[PDB]
Amino acid sequence: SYQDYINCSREALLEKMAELLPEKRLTHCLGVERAAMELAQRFGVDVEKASLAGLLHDYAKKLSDQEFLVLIDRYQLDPDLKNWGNNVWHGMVGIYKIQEDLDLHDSEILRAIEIHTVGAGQMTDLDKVIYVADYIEHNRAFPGVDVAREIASLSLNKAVAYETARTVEYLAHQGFPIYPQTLETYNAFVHYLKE
Amino acid sequence: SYQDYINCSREALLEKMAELLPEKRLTHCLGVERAAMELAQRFGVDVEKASLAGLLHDYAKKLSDQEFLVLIDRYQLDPDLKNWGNNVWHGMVGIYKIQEDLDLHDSEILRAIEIHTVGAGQMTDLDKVIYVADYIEHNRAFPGVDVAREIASLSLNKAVAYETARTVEYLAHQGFPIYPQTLETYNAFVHYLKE
Ligand SMILES: Nc1nc2c(ncn2[C@@H]2O[C@H](COP(=O)(O)OP(=O)(O)O)[C@@H](O)[C@H]2O)c(=O)[nH]1
Ligand SMILES: Nc1nc2c(ncn2[C@@H]2O[C@H](COP(=O)(O)OP(=O)(O)O)[C@@H](O)[C@H]2O)c(=O)[nH]1
Ligand SMILES: [Fe+3]
Ligand SMILES: [Fe+3]
Ligand SMILES: [Fe+3]
Ligand SMILES: [Fe+3]
Ligand SMILES: [Mg+2]
Ligand SMILES: [Mg+2]
Ligand SMILES: [Mg+2]
Ligand SMILES: [Mg+2]
Repeated sequence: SYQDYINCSREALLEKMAELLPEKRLTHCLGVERAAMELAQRFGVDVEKASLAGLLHDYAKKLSDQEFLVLIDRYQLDPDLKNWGNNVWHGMVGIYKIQEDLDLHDSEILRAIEIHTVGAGQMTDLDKVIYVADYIEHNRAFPGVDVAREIASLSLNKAVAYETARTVEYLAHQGFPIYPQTLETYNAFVHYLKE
Repeated sequence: SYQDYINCSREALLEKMAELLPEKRLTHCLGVERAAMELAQRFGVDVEKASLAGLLHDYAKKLSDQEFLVLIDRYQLDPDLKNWGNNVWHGMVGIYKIQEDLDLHDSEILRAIEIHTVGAGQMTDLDKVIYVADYIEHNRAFPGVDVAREIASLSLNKAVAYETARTVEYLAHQGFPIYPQTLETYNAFVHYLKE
């Protein structure tokens, strides 16, 4: 059960999240919970750790900038983090709010949430499952989500590769700054697109 | 005259380059020489340093992988350079071959050639002129070269921004590794696209 990792039941958690997140965002988290379970079954990852990390991954999506800045100071995180914003913060810094609220201390689950947006050069299979689940969950409708879904049915690594390449491409298309850890993921995984 | 910086005349240099480079590549270098002069006039850069750096920028385009690897060892350059290829090497490492052949020691000209492909987070106006001249020279015909030309008529910084964003975008589109210094340039300049 989820209470093996956090300080409340799944139902209690959903009630809490429903007050923290807009409906669309909670529906997304439920989609990621389901997609993570499916991916974990396929690729040999603990389904429960995957489901819980999937449900929790966007728990901190709505924290204020000021809240994130307070957390960076309090936990003495990389000071360069203050040069970024919610996109980087909600996973990389938001894990500390999840930990405070829910008594989440499992290192694997925390790491998977931490890097769910940007990835890393080295990712555990759990990390990859969350990173991909987030992108392919049933409620997502962006062009090429179908390609991502097909790839994810066959290869976890290639699915990470596809997502990271499409993300870097779109960030540059839009003219948005690219977090250096995002590039680390990109350069580590892009070769799988030849797979 | 060019002999103020190198060990031969412009005519002698062209004769040498014609044996080192395919016709198309030498024509490109001549295009960059001209474009660099125009940009330097517009943006307050020494026209002669610009023209010479423009002509020379792709001098090392055709060196073998083995030649580049020898230069990396000989000059004890960043050992990470061995993980890359001609795209990174021809400017970043090729400057040493230019220096050996032509007795080029001018630090400003060398730096502008060095970073002409990838840029840097901090670029001199000469660096920017070469970086942009390369992209917009008259022989270039790629989609959106017209946009780059228009921007370059107005703002050197915005032209760097446009080129770097389009390059990162295309590298991710194609699935090619992105050199970390390229990202440094991208993150430093992308804000100018709001200009
Ligand atoms: N500026 C910036 N945004 C990024 C980067 N990587 C991902 N993002 C964006 O962060 C946003 C949230 O991403 P993610 O956490 O994966 O999905 P979500 O929380 O379900 O929307 C998206 O718009 C991504 O494109 C980056 O390196 N830089
Ligand atoms: N793999 C890779 N290629 C790059 C990077 N930056 C630029 N290039 C490519 O290097 C090639 C040569 O670039 P450049 O020196 O600017 O132009 P050229 O020498 O006149 O063709 C082009 O195909 C660029 O897209 C990078 O970060 N990684
Ligand atoms: Fe997220
Ligand atoms: Fe999400
Ligand atoms: Fe070049
Ligand atoms: Fe060139
Ligand atoms: Mg994040
Ligand atoms: Mg993250
Ligand atoms: Mg180069
Ligand atoms: Mg270069």
